[PDB]
Amino acid sequence: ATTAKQAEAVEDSDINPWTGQRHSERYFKILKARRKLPVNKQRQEFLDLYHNNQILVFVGETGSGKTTQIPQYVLYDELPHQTGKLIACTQPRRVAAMSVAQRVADELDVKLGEEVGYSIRFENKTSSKTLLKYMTDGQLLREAMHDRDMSRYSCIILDEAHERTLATDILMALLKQLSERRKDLKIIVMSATLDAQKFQSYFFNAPLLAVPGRTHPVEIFYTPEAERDYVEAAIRTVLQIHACEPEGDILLFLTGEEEIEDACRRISLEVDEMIRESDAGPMSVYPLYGTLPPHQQQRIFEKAPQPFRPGGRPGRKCIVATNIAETSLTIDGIVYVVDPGFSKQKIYNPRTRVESLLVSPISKASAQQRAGRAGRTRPGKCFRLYTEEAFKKELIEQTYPEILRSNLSNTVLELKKLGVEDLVHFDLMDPPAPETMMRALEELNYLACLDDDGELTPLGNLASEFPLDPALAVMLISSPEFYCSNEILSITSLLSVPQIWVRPANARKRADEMKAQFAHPDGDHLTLLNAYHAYKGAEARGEDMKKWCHEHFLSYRHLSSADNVRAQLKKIMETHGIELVSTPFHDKNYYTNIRRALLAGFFMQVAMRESSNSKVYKTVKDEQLVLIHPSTTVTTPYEWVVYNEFVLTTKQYVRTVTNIRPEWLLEIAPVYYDLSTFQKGEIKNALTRVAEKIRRQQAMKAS
Ligand SMILES: Nc1ncnc2c1ncn2[C@@H]1O[C@H](COP(=O)(O)OP(=O)(O)O)[C@@H](O)[C@H]1O
Ligand code: BEF
Ligand SMILES: [Cl-]
Ligand SMILES: [Cl-]
Ligand SMILES: [Cl-]
Ligand SMILES: [Cl-]
Ligand SMILES: [Mg+2]
Repeated sequence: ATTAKQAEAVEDSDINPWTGQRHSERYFKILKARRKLPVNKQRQEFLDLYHNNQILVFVGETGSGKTTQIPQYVLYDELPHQTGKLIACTQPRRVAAMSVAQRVADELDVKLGEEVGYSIRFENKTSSKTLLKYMTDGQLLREAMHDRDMSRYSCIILDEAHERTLATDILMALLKQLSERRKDLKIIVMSATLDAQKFQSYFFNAPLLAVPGRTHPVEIFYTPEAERDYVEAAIRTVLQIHACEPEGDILLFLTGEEEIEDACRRISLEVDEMIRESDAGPMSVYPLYGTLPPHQQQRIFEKAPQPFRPGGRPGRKCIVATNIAETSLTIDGIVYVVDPGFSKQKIYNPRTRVESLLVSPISKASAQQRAGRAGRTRPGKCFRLYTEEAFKKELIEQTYPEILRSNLSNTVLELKKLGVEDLVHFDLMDPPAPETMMRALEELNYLACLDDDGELTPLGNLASEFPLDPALAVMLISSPEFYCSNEILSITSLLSVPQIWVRPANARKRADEMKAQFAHPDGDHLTLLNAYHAYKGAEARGEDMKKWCHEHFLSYRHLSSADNVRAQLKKIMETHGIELVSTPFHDKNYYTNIRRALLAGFFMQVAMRESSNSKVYKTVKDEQLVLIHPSTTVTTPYEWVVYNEFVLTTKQYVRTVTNIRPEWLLEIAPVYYDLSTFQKGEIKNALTRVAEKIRRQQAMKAS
């Protein structure tokens, strides 16, 4: 009922309608600038759509005014309805939510934390006055876990929806479901780099509002030939920009903390050289990555240094960041973007059930976002450190959905916590294949994380609290019953990261020698345990651990990761009251306890020797024929083994293997190894003979 014209008349008022205070002069300067933005040209057109459709897809160039202006339009449109509900707008990163919340607070001439606020994990900058809240996807999902209808919100705006992250996809599915339940909820989906028709079609053929035009141009430059060392090329480019180009700050995208710190060091040294030798201007260098404290991350916004003298070469700021700065941000002063074209992206190893990070080429959408960090408040330039043909033909359009690159059992437990009942038909934008989902559900049911009705069990609920493959979580939770929760804590942590063994082709012998120091003849899990213990022991002596790992042919990266994970898991166990126990090393049962404890998590990954006449084993699951992997430390594999990994190469192997006793299977997983209903075959026969041996032995003793 209220038009863009009426709203504009209210915005022009001397009085702030939200607070009753006089509007400041800064407010009016900002308003004057705001009304020149592309999106403004279609405000009414937006309102119309917003009025006549529950869900709409909104696309417009980077910097066109989506994130700052659309929620304010909605704000002016919504609150006469007296609903007492909020408008939510989700950003990919916390620094983005905070930054844009401060900006919009400025635009509305209110205090941040009051009428405009933000919500991120560990910090809720909102109050009773809050009408518009910027938050992360994850935060909104965490709220959705306690409020399935999301009753606090009248409108939810999924920003940067092109980022197919786990949180984004799950949110989109939940919201698509909820839109059928709540007709008083509005949903806006927006991005500059979106597959519009895909998203429209997904949201019940929602309408599209497409806004043309850029505030400022961004000139794109490509390299004439490919260059392998992207770090050196990036540093060289930054230095050349500082030496030759006019005033303007630089945003360089790199892939990780260590790389970024090293690059910052090198850049700073070279800059010092240029200064003392060639009258170059000063340049401040800011690292930016996720493990930095958020308020320390906000340091990237401070002003570049002044020139050394009047008429001197410009002072400059250089931000060296991960894709934490790829979207959403307006860093005023930025003129140059340097895009090497790489980022750390999640991969999932289905044989080891391990999620890790791999430096990979970015998508076209990501490149466009990165470039879009410039051309917001002034013209910009983007130096892509790759050829135009490599952009046009080698880069994928959109990054593959994270849900298809993640541990699906984990995701399933999370979805159960979110109130999702039918997972087989859960309408994701890009669902895993029905068989993959069925496999996850099957495994979780056997692990007793889901009951036979498919409902979450207390064990499943507790397991979901751990950043682990659910089998590992169940193993850890169960470990106090085997009197070895410290060792299982360690082993779980190690099994949550990639292989720690390093075996270069030119030094394999030496590698083997070092590995021999940790080798346990009864199990690879125990060898892992030993390696970790040696690592911590060397660390306690105060040794250089990068050096130590290098000389022992162990991965410092993965061991360090596992150590951090262990700390986290320990904290969680202590929070939920799980006992942290160790059996004295010289106890007769010390190793048998641990070997038994493995079966609480891996009773479904067990293999039986076919004959004494051969070295072939058959897996309990799917009856596969395998060999024990030749990298094992198990010198004489038992008739029964537990294994971590199925390996398919020239031959079929099981890798990371520990000797077990068959009676342990019947004791520890009696429901799975229920012989009255177990599959007929040689494995069932062997287990039947084991059970009968135990029975005969007990009947005789009882007599
Ligand atoms: N913190 C800020 N400082 C200065 N100008 C800003 C700031 N945030 C936004 N702007 C101006 O408003 C424009 C729109 O920003 P935004 O709404 O974030 O665009 P989009 O979400 O479409 O990328 C920017 O291009 C810039 O001109
Ligand atoms: F599309 Be914008 F840069 F958030
Ligand atoms: Cl974040
Ligand atoms: Cl967060
Ligand atoms: Cl600094
Ligand atoms: Cl990061
Ligand atoms: Mg935006």
